[PDB]
Amino acid sequence: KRYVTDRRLAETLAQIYLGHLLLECNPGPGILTQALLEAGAKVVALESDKTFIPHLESLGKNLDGKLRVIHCDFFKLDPRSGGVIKPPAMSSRGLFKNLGIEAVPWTADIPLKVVGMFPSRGEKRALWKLAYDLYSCTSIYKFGRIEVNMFIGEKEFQKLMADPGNPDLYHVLSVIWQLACEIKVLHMEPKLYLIQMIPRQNLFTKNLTPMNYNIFFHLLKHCFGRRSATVIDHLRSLTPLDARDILMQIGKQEDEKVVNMHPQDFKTLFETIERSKDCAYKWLYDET
Amino acid sequence: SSVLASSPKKPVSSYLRFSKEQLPIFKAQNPDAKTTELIRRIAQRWRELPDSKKKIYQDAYRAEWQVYKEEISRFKEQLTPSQIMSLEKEIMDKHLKRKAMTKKKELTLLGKPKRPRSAYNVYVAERFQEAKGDSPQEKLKTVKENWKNLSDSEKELYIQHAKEDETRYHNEMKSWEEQMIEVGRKDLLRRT
Amino acid sequence: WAKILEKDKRTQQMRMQRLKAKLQMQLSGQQQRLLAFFKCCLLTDQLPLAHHLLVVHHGQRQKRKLLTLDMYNAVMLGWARQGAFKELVYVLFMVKDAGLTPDLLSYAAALQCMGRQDQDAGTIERCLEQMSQEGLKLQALFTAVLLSEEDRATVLKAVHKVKPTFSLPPQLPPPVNTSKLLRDVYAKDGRVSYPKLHLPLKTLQCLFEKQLHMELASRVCVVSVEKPTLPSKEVKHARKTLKTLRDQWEKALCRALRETKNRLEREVYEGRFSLYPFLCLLDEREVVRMLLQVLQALPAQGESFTTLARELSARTFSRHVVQRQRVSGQVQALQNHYRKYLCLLASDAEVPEPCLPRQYWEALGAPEALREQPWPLPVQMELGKLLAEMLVQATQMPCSLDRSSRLVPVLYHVYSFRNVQQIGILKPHPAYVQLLEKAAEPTLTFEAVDVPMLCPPLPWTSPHSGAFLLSPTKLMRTVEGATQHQELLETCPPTALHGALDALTQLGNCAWRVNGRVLDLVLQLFQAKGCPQLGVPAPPSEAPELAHCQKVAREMHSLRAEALYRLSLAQHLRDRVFWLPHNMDFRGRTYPCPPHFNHLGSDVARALLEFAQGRPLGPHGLDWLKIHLVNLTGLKKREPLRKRLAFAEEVMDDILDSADQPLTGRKWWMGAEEPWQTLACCMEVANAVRASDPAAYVSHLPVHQDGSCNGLQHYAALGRDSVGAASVNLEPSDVPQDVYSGVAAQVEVFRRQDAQRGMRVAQVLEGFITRKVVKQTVMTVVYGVTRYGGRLQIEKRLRELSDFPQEFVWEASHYLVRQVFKSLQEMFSGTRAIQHWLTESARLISHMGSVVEWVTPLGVPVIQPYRLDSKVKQIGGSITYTHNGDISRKPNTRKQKNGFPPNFIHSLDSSHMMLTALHCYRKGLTFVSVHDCYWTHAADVSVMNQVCREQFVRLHSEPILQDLSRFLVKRFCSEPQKILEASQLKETLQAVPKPGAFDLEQVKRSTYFFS
DNA sequence: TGTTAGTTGGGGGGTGACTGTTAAAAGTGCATACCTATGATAGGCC
DNA sequence: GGCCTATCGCGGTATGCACTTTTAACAGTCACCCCCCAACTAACA
Repeated sequence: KRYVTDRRLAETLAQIYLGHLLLECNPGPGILTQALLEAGAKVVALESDKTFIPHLESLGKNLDGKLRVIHCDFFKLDPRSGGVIKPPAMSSRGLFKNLGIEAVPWTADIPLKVVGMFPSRGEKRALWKLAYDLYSCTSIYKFGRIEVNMFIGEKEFQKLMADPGNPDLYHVLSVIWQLACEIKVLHMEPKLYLIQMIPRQNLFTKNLTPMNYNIFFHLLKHCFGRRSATVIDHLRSLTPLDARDILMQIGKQEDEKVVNMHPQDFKTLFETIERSKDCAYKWLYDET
Repeated sequence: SSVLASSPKKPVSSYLRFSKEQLPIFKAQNPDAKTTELIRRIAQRWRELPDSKKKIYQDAYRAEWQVYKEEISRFKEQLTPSQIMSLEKEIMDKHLKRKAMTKKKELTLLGKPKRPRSAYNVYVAERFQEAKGDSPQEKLKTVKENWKNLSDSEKELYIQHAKEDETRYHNEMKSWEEQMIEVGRKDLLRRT
Repeated sequence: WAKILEKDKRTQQMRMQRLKAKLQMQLSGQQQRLLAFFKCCLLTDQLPLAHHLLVVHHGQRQKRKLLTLDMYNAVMLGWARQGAFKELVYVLFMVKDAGLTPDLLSYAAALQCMGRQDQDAGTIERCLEQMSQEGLKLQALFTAVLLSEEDRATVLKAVHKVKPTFSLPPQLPPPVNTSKLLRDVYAKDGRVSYPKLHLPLKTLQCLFEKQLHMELASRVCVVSVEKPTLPSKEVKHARKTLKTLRDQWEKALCRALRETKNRLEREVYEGRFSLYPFLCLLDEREVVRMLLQVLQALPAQGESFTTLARELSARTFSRHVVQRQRVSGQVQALQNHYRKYLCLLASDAEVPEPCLPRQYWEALGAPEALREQPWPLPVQMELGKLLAEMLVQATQMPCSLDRSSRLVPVLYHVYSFRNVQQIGILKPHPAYVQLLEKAAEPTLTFEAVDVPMLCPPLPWTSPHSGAFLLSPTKLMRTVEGATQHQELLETCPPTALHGALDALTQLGNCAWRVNGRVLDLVLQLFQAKGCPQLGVPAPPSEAPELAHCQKVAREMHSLRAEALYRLSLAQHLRDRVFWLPHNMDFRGRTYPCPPHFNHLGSDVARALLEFAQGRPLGPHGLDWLKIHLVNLTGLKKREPLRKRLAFAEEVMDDILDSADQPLTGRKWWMGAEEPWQTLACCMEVANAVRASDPAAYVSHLPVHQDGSCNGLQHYAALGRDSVGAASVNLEPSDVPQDVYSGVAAQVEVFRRQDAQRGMRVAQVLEGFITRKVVKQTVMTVVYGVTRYGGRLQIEKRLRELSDFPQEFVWEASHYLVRQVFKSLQEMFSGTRAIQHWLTESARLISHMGSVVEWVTPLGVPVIQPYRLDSKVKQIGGSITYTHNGDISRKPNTRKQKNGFPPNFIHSLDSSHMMLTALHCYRKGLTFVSVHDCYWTHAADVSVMNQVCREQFVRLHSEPILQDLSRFLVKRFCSEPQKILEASQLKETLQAVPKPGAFDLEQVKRSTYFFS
């Protein structure tokens, strides 16, 4: 995997994160952990490789304070449709219960901060999993708007930050994450981008709720299935309502292309369809 | 207000350049010959022209194609969305007009009996020449008035000839439509 | 006026001159498309179209290479059939100009045109002498060329003009199979007593006419067993709206069909290929009716776009075959032939000499009408996409549902991304779904191929003639490797398949009827309140956080649908006698063709059916009915037969009470292991004991005799394993030997060791190792390692064990399978030797890039179809559905190696079943087969057991392992290079495990071998 | 029952074709890449 | 041979490559066709 092995980078990161409780993912050799402890941070290390645990614990014993080392793979927490049968895999409810972290309302401020690096070959998987957890208000996001800072590759970074301004890289994950969080580049290490993802307070609305996000994901995947086609073409396969009327409601013309729609255009589209009043049903969603 | 007219056009190719420069000379030396023969002799001149001479025109065409690349690039990047839409509309409409003209002119090329002449058409054809009037419109209105003032007995010959042309058109329609069936074009037959 | 008229005339004449001037001026997918187009044009008689396309292709440099001699032969045969001598000569000119060589089919076309046109004996003679100089054979024309009876007649007429004394070979003397095991089946030496049906000849002719009408219509309308209550206004309004909408869709589909045929026709006028003639193969009214039927039957949840294309393609092909036979006179010849065939089965008719249905059928004729080869897969796919897209585009409906100006498509395709690769799906409009739900249509429609036949099926005479009278049916169900298995079924000697054909014909000839009382009760529960405890699905009213409730609701709806169809067909066949034609898989296992209603179904399904022809109980019929009853109850599985009979005598009062008052009495039957079958057996026993003479009661209820772990029986027989023979009741004993109990014990000791080691799954499985769990588990490992069809059933059986933590059910099923494997291999070391021998041999055979092939002891060739990596995709404006062509590159070594032993065992049990059926038929017994179970009348259970044991001993008495080893040696150890792999392969094949001491003859004396 | 368009004839005016070659644009058949998502043994690579 | 890695109707969409058809590029003259005038009507929907 990826591990922070440079001391200078560890110090720079320590000053950035210090800028509360810090959850460090996959510390490995523990250079970043030691930099945080020297900088005065309160650290819980979620180490996926048990071989790294002793030294880290020793370092903690050097401080002998509130540092806590757990044998846990953050990217395998709470498996979807799983039987909960693994030591490295855990439940965020039990982990946070042991760490004494209490849930706060969505509107409340950031209760906890998680930092680390995406897997070198699992960036898309991790982004999708965290997206599901975020929009579903499960896992860590059951406790509030958790701030997540992660190192990511340049390709997935550009794809994540793309928009109609850069149509070739605009994708579903771009829409989901740009709507979900205010993403900001905190550091660039040659290329790896340390991205800060803070969930937006106003993500959920009267018509976009943790109860109907799945229909929105279905709409996004469906639309990006044929990115070159017209929006009305896809709408004719998603709702019995007048597709031209909806598109006009969201201020788009009939010839509007999918790649030209902004994330807020997608969100206002979904909310507009959900808002319809005089119909027995608004969506055609029926999939296992 | 036509974007297509201001769009940079493709440069003239080597041969077409040679013809564009030779044609005025051949026309000066042969003012009465038909353009057909001059273009033919110019093409033969091009075929007889040594490759080393054509190469000059080819190089000129290539440089003109580079400058055309720059011009078309800047132009396309300069067009606003509405201008792209109007250009697409002009392109589509022009294509539709091409199809309409080709199809109608085709239908005219196919030798088919003209539709039947009415008694009024017959009367206009017989009396137009002697009808007073300063223009064909005024003479046609005159023929219209004199027709409206005609009695039923004065019209008997024109109606008879109209019927006879009806039978003529019927028969010639049968024969021709059959001949079109031979050519495998049953779409031109009367529908029902 | 003569001036103007003459001007018009002159212009017209000049126009005529202008008219004179205008008149003066290695198989491949595309090759498959073109050839299919040309062959298709012969059936629609659109010869000028195909000739136009062929000429265009020939005239182009790059297109001429695409043409093939077979195509030129196709157009040539078309012109020969039309008598266009000049155009046929022109085609011969194209053939000669393209070089290449003319063939027998070409000369047959020329002879056809000369005979039809009555050419001179000089031209015919000259043609026959040019054919003689070319080296072609006169007799090879009538034999090697596929020609209709009209082509044969015309060619004969042409030949008889020059050579009047030319006679075809004397035919048709059929040859008899000389197989070791079928010898006494086909030998005339012996007293045969083939059974006859209870229906008279005229009755069988009326039923044959009914079935013929049903197949000609291609549809079956059955009254629904639903719709007990109905709203007064809602159903009326929804029905009026639905009828109007169906008229609108009918008209719109007609117009769209004509417009599409026109478009494709113009595309043929251009240099492009199109499916025009394929749409001209079937009546437009039939196409519209088929599309409307598919729309009416489309599931509310939707159907895969590709799957729907396939279905439309299959129904199109079927209706085209039916139409062709209809218009080609094959129907009349089938009527005469079948009407003569019915003499063998009818009670009031006799035949000159006794014979099997296939033998008699071939004896009467046997022209067998004509065989039509199916279309290439790309044609099927493109046609399906055409019909589907046409239906979607043509069908519109207003969105207002329950002032409907707006129009939206009735069908809309949406996308499922569950599989990482999105697949197109066709979903109906929800307003349409609610419309059909409110309408509550009281009728259901089935395909004629999906319901039982109203007359005895056609005897299986070849791998392409069988089952329903007109509709073509494959001899082997297996779709994967269908080309290989079919081509090898036609490659093997025709006599080799005699046994299988006669067995399948025998199974199909079994007359069935519905149990009125059982149907009345099952419907009474279904029509009112369902009974999940008795396998009767409950209506949606009884459906029960939200996600779980929706899941349970969907499952209950599925089961409700299946039961609706099955019980509806049962009600339709209430007062009728019907037959179920049988089919085979690649392993040889037989399965009924009608899937909805057949004896292979659940307990309810098995209880709804009984033999149409009865059999007097005799001296032991009643005892066999009681023993069968106890077996169905499952209360005395371990007890001997005498104690089962005594127990039946004990609970006789509960039997009579259960029969008389099933739902109001003591309801004892509901406690049995098979409640509905047990109840039926109680009714039969009641009728028997309450009859004046129980020995003379004509009993119709079938009695079952099952082989416990038949696979382990075959392995114990192959290796002569005494421990195995004892475990699986091959060795005689007064009490039944339960291998599941011993295996459960050994697995219990292993579980004690692993549980002592601290393993979690072994700790949680403590006290759960039961007979049923290990019965289904062993039945899994024997019948199948991997491909978790049975594994899922085991998971279900564990999930129904309330006291088990459902988190380990998956891991617990895997662990149980592994422990059963290890245990069986420990207590049955010889079995491990045979299994490892076959497995390794298959591994080495497949490792050389060749699939494992063998021949059953009855002469049936079996080939494993597991292959991978064949794909090509079309694109209709624009989904791009993929397709798996029949051309395979590499075999799947894993599936082959794991599959060889169990598949071979399948061929062994199938061969045993077939021998039992064939020999039981000679004694006049009614025999049907469900997986391992053999059924017969209570009057003949003893005789059936005798035939079973005799045929088992005879089967395994041959050197099956030796013959198989030598077979694989000859077939796969012949490659001259490399020789090393053939030396290791031979080294493993000749390592046949030595047999044990067990005396196979003891099977003849084992009472509980099959019980 | 309502809409189209082709004749009846002339005269003025806009417009495609015929003579030619060059190559840029653009329509076929095929192989390929992507998007996303989750404990034993056999094959492939070094 | 030894060690490491992937696995238990592959999906539809859209991109580069080898080929072949279509057209936009230059121009002078001659024939056409459009329109108008109104009316009439065979043909089509």
